Amino acid sequence: TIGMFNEEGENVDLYIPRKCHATNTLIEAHDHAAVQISIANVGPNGVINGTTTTLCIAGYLRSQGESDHAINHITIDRGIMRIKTGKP
Amino acid sequence: GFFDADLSYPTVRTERMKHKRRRLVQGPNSYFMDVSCPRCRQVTVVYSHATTSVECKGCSKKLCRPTGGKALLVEGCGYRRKPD
Amino acid sequence: MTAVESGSKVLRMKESDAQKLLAMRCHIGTRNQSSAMKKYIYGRTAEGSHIIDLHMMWEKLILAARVIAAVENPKDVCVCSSRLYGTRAIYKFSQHVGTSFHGGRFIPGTFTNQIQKKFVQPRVLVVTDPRTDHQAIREASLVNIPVIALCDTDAPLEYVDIAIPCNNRGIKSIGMMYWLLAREVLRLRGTIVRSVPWEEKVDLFFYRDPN
Amino acid sequence: TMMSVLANALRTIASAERRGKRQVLIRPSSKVVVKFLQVMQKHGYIGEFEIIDDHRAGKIVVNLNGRLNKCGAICPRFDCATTDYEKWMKNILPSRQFGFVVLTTSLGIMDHEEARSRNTGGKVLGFFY
Amino acid sequence: HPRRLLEGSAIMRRCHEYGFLDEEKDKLDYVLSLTVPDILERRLQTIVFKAGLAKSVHHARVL
Amino acid sequence: EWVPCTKLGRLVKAQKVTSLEEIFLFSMPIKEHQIVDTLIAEGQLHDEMMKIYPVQKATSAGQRTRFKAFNVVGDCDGHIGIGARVGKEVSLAIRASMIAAKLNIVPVRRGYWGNKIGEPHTIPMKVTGKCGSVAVRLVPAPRGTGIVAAPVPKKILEFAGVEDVYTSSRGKTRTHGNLIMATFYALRKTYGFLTPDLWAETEPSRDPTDEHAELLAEMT
Amino acid sequence: LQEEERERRMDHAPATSDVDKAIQSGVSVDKRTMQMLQRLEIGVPRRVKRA
RNA sequence: AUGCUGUUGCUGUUAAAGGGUUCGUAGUUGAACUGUGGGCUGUUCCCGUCCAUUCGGAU
RNA sequence: AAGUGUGGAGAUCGAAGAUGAUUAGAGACCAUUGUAGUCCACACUGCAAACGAUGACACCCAUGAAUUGGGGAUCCUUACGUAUCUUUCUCAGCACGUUUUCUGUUUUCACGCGAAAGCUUUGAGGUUACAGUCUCAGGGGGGAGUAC
RNA sequence: CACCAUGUUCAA
Ligand SMILES: *O[C@H]1[C@H](O)[C@@H](N)[C@@H](O[C@H]2[C@H](O[C@@H]3O[C@H](CO)[C@@H](O[C@H]4O[C@@H](CN)[C@@H](O)[C@H](O)[C@H]4N)[C@H]3O)[C@@H](O)[C@H](N)C[C@@H]2N)O[C@@H]1CO
Ligand SMILES: [Mg+2]
Ligand SMILES: [Mg+2]
Ligand SMILES: [Mg+2]
Repeated sequence: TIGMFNEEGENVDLYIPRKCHATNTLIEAHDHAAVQISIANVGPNGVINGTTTTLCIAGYLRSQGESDHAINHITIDRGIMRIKTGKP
Repeated sequence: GFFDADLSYPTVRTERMKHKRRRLVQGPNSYFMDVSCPRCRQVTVVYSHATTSVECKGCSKKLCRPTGGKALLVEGCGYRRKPD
Repeated sequence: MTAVESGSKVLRMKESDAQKLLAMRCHIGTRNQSSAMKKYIYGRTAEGSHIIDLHMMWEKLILAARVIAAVENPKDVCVCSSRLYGTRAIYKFSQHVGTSFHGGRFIPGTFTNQIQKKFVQPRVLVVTDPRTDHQAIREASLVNIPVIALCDTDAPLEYVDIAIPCNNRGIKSIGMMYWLLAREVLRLRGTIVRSVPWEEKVDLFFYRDPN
Repeated sequence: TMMSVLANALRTIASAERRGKRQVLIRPSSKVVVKFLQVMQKHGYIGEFEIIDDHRAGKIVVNLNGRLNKCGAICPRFDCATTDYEKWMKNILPSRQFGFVVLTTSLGIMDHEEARSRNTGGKVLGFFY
Repeated sequence: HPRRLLEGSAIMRRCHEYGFLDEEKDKLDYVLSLTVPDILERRLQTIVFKAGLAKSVHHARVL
Repeated sequence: EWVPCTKLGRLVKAQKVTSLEEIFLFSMPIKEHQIVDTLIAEGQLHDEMMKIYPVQKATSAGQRTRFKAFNVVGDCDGHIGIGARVGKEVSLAIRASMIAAKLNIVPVRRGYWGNKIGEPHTIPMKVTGKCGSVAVRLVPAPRGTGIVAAPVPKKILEFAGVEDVYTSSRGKTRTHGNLIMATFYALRKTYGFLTPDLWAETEPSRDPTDEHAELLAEMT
Repeated sequence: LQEEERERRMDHAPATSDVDKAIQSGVSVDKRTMQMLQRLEIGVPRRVKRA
């Protein structure tokens, strides 16, 4: 249930587009710097599974230099990358 | 890194650097201290940025000297900062 | 990215791994400092060099490996180096992992000029430097290729997505980051097992001045 | 000098949201600028915000969730009759579907859609979409 | 609304009365789709051609 | 025949990418104009030349002259594309702008003014687009308005599938090189504005070159 | 063929790695580095020094 | 038609246009605060005891 | 700044002017002079490319060298790093080093903007997604900043 | 750093 409807409940628009996982910015069709990055979900023995976590970033965010700060902020939230060391 | 700044709850490293009015809640920089006279020995309460020259009420001497910032206490006097 | 869905400690740095990093000096940054790599610095040493946090080095190292291991058809990863010290390590990472590789002058239009016969379309670009590989990164900005980079302390991080912090300057330090990443991508695939040490020597990753 | 505190607050929200930030610090605050934000919470354009107590005017830290395009203030606060809502929707809103014009009425500070339903009029404060 | 029930049922009435809209079209959005040849078909020059009382449309305007 | 070089055109020729909105979803550059007339049906794709004007270069011993041709393409169902190429003969630049206009194909979001009752008659929000000084502003119009625009934006807005729209234009509209490309930039922004329909979280997909990476390696 | 020969003469490594000969004398880290290695979840590694 | 009189809605570095600088009345504009309440009932991992010593394990 | 009035001053440069020369001509440039002026006092004037060709007051605004004055230290972490050399009196001193922070004059550098050149926490940004406050001027080129 | 001034009217 996303995109505009008809008052008859049929999905009227073509192409519900992607949104940036950092900035919630709707990714346009010509935004050729916008990338998807698939991170492998891995198991208890350290070998990859058949499932991946995919996160997509808008093109202006990569253009400024702020994408690498955004990939960190996402993967801490998803639980992919640890935020600090454990205590010694 | 890996910890993002939270504007409501800023880091102690970030917040100790700030100007006193540029803090999230503004506050003093100064404090009071309990200054013992070099002779005479009686304690006085001297403000850290005392632009006036405070006198020892017992000793009759002046145990502080104003500066552009923190005032300078005389040589040979003992002082410990008071709380709050 | 040493956090798995179950909660195991399988990906975390060990005292054998971090002992290799200290020996190969791949935690010493240069004297200069940029804003975007400022979060990766632990502190500055005497003689003014920057020390990189080995946690954040290892977490961005495994994060780049969880992206490379999630690529069927590993030839869609292109790993490239315009600096001369990388070119031997780029070859050996491409050999064990099975990725495309390129060295030297990048020859602009490799990613955009589609009627060239040296026209490749990778899915993930791995650059050794964000600065000397400015041309590989700037064409990735045009055709939707995310970028993995071995960044030093002053790195221009426009268009770099997974910035790995290391010492990409010295001959031993480079190649140790490619050994350890090739060692890791093979572990995530399941080619080699995590118990025994990977027998393959690091020395072949080092560039050697053939004259 | 600062003249309108609400126009100050909405300008710093809108500026930091086009920069894609995660939080703003709004200074100074009022009763008006928190009643404007609670209209923007109810239709989910902002997140949770927090009013820090000085014994001065407060500060507000607003959590942004990427949904706000532009919030602004109409200055001066023009008087708006009930027949005038469709005139203000065509002027400052991008469409009739989404977007809200906030008014200060006798019944409170409300958006334009609620004030049309309760058959009231007010002075216009600002907009958000 | 009072000006749409009255006077919106008047404009649908004169479309149905003069043949501008057939009786299925009753929603008032069909007046916005009327064209100039929809009105020109209702002239007495056209029906006398369409009913069959004249060979051509220039025969009908003469008669 | 047409041998493709890009991976997207290999998947379009193999009918692995079936529709054109599967390219628009992943922000892929087209790079080959045979992708577009394969995916769009051949009778449901209209094109005609907007403007042709000559541009001259002063040289030693005279002027060089090449003709700059503007073409617009699109079925009238939410796809539009405009391309501008140049050439020494007027026949070459018209043919090159046809090649160029298909590469710049882009989708148009369309919506409703008042209530929603059928296919969308208008653009979903007020949008402007600026090239040079010429910025056109496109405003939603009611159900039976029509396109109210100058005849150069009106022909572009017909091919984009927009049926009822209000239009302004702020400065030096007699320059048609920038008037054409400002109607194009404004209709391109219609999928850039985040509305509360699209607030919901969508589950991520896989790239057609991610999914079909095993098939594309079999062309080598 | 001279490039295929010298690519085979170059890809030759000693039995002891240059990293295994580097630990076996001690890595000899700096002040700031050693002050960092106390903070880790693995502690300070074996075969280390402080210089 | 002309957002070429601009309240909506114009320009003012270089196209016409910020007045040499301050003070200054009429004028227009002007910081925060005294408050909109409450009760009931609906609506698999990881942390240690046996193995091993620049890379492991059963648990 | 030139200019004006009344007193001083009057070295040097020097509108006017005078001689040389160059030139087709030279009323100019160049050389030698030289008056008013230049300089001061007290009055008057109020005419600048009086410029950043950018009105004033607030707000938000990314980065890295510096510089001037003052002050202070040596699932979003509960905190931490200090050298140099001069030193019998405007000397519990002076300068420096590393780091904070306020005020000022700036520089190569992210958005964004602009017709562009360029601007960019010092906006010309935050503007057809057009309203923080006040103010001055402009409306094709002239005539003409003329006439009354 | 001697002197070195100018080229009728439309049009191509
Ligand atoms: O008031 C300052 C402000 O608080 C602070 N943000 C600072 O910004 C910089 C800081 O920049 C200046 O570098 C200058 C040295 O080259 C230094 O000036 C200072 O020099 C010291 C030595 N004379 C002081 O004694 C002096 O009082 C002081 N003016 C800084 O001001 C950089 O050093 C930092 N690396 C980064 C900060 N962001 O600048 C404001 C004034 O410019
Ligand atoms: Mg001469
Ligand atoms: Mg003389
Ligand atoms: Mg003559």
